Amino acid sequence: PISPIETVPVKLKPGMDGPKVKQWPLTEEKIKALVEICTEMEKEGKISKIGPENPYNTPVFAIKKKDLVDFRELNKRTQDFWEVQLGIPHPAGLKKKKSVTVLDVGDAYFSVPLDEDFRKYTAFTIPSINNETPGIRYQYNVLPQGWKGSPAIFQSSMTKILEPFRKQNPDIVIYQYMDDLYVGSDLEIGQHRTKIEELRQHLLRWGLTTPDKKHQKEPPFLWMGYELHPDKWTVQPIVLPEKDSWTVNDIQKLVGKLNWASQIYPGIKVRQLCKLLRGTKALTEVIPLTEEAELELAENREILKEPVHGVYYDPSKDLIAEIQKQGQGQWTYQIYQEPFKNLKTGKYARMRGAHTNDVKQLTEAVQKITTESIVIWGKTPKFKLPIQKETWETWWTEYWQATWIPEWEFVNTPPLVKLWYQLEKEPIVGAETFYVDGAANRETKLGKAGYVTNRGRQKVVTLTDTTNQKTELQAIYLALQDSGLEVNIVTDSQYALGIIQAQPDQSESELVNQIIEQLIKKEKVYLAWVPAHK
Amino acid sequence: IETVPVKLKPGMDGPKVKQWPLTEEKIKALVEICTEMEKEGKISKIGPENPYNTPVFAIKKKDSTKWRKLVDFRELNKRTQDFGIPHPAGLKKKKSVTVLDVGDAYFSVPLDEDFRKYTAFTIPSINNETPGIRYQYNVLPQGWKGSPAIFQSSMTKILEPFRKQNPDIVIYQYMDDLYVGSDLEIGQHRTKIEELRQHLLRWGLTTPELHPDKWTVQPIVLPEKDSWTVNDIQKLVGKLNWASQIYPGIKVRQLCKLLRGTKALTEVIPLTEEAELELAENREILKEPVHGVYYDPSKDLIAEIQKQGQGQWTYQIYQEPFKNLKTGKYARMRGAHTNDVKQLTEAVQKITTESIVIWGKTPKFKLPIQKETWETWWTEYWQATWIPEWEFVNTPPLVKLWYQL
Ligand SMILES: Cc1cc(C)cc(S(=O)(=O)c2cccc(N)c2C#N)c1
Repeated sequence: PISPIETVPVKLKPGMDGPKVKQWPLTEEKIKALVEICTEMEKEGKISKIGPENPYNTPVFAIKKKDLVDFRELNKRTQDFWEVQLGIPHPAGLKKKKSVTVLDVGDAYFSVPLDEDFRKYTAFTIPSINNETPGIRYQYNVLPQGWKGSPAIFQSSMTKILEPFRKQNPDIVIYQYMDDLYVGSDLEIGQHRTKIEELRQHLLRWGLTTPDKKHQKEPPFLWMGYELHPDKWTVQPIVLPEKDSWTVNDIQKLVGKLNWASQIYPGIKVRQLCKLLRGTKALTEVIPLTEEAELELAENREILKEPVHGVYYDPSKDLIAEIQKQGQGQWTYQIYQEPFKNLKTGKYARMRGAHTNDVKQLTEAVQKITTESIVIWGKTPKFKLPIQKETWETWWTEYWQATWIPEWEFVNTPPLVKLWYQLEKEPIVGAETFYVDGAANRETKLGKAGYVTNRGRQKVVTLTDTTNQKTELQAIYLALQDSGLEVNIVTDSQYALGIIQAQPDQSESELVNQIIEQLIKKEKVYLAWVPAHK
Repeated sequence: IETVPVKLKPGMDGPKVKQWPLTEEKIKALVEICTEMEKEGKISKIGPENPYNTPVFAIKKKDSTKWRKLVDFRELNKRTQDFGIPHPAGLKKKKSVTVLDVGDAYFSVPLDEDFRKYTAFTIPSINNETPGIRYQYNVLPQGWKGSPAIFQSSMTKILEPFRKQNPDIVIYQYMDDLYVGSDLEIGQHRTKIEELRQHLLRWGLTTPELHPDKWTVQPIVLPEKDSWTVNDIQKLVGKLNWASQIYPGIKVRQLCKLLRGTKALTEVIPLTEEAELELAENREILKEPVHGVYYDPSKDLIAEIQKQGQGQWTYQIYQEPFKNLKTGKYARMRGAHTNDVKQLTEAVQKITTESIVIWGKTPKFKLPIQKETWETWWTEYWQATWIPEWEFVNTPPLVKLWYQL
């Protein structure tokens, strides 16, 4: 059954012309079929025969669906539309319901009228056995299965059509995704069922047929990742294939499933599992699962045993966000309204990169979270952070970059994030003063790094295969090594200081880490910078 | 009326910029604001056959808690052909200036039918439970660059009388705003302003204090001690050495001499008479902005900002590095005592304003803040009808101690 809705004007990309590809004559069986099938929709008005005044053609195929037109070219030539998927609603962003139902609005694609003008580009051909003279030609008069515009156009159509019902019944929740129609409400079944029918007949009044309550899917609803109930969502537990031999590609997919799991079941680990990848020569090469890997792979089966259940969003309450540090650059967080009744949860791993610190990092977490919150709940969480207000104050007021943390509150959940060290703001009286300097031949990679102090001390070192920076830093490393609890170190390096300012407590550079460790050791350090080469 | 045809710069296509997730409170605000403009016929809902999009959001002013809708046409303005409004160097000197919001005026005038498509924008839904609400302008959009242009004529007329009967007053139009400056003491200024409002209110474009050239560039003062330590000198020399990029006459050898010898930082040092002269001579060169810096209209204006901490912020507008057309400091607004973004945005605003006043042109910003952080909260505190360009950087440690002066 067709429909009476204004068609959406559709045109081909700027200056291109309809598809022009050949038909792949088929078996006696693959042609007989498409002759029947097409005679069907033919009678239903969906497609109409065309003559020679249409120069286009798309490849028609015939696959026996057990237990098809190729528009690839056409699509390329068709204009672009807006967004056929802004973002998927996330479970934690939905509010509970009394009754729920999804209708398979299915083949409504073929109920929506395709722009008449455009129809001509949709021309396809049913070949001949012995390639007689003609072939049986057709074109579409309705949204085609597999065409670029189909979803988009169907999407809108559906929306206009649903605006009034939405109006009449403002306490009802209709959500359209693909060819489904999730509907929720707080009416008791009976009242619910009625409205559904109402609605149902309402669509049907436009040509869009729908399944009887008889053939209609029911809760739990499986929503990409979750098992949906009207009062609770659940983490459809996960399966890990126990097996004899492991191929690389396998481990990959394994660590894949696992990495997605860690968001819900923190504790999950794969550090010893990623190691099985080192050096892998072929995606199909089998690997000897190490004993440490055995102990990990199993400890994970235990974790993923216990399913996870959750709660939906209650507007009348506050959103609470709590964070924890699992290790260096690893943060876990969970969002809830009522303690232990989680709405959502997750974790972030931060590849150290150039030079960061925990506070800076903590800061990035908060930020990320804040953004996804806004997307889901339209508002942002109050935060419970493992950091002392004093610690934060000290750091932020003094960092060279603009930064901020929304209303938050300290939660004493060790291990707290703190500042491993702070450089003195001014020189230390009664402290050795090391004038450090380093230099290396860019070309030869040959260097010397050393120092001299106000207390007579000195040392220098020759470095083979070093560089334009390592030397400088090393200079300071030495200075730090041989100094004792209180030091004053003057250098001319910009790279050195600039960095140490940020008070990094983690770096990509192994060297840097050396210094950091050293710095943390000292009781009081003062670093000063003087122009070079004078 | 008969609409003037507008076109995109050749080769260019409409903007397809993504919408940033908006918070709850402001979604409604927009939806509310929009269902109404639709009635009034300003905008019309569009379909999917339209692939363009621009970001939108809502802000609020003082005594005006009521939400105001704002659109980011930066990309579009960039792709919109050029046209036609001149800049006077008058208000640069005025004793006072007042800014007026004259965006409304535009909604009266229609926009060419085939350009309308490009103005498509979207009202997003929380948790994407609904598709967006696509609209498109039928009238002249606010904050768009073609708008103050097309409304030029009518504007000129409308003002001419207040103009001709008060040639002692300057009137500058920069997009949705109008800058009104007079040397007349506050009494007659404010009153004359209000009078001007009415003059406009009379036609129907509704309109709801600054102090130019009070904005003098800041000096770079060098510390003074009775006694100088090795450290003191070190810091001093570094400062100058760097500063010699602006003033080539600054010299640092005499001081650099006293620093020879591996001595303690705390160690106290007496200035040789030659170092005393050198220094004194340097203090002089710094008493005035470098010579030879002249604003070039054909080149972009640039503004750098540095976080000095304690609520302090310094900046420099320049076109060529080290040849600042103006420089300054800024102390946080009473009440932003806990957040940088708040401050930083306020700052960005004041500066853009002065830029406008002075050269009737906005500066491109280099911001000491991570893009993520900026993009997440800048809207929460914005309050201008325009949006300047910006990029994000890593403040060199030096340029920072220098301006600390
Ligand atoms: C907007 C939206 C998206 C999806 C996927 C499903 C629905 S629903 O109304 O069918 C629904 C199913 C199960 C539990 C819920 N609490 C809701 C609710 N509400 C709504």
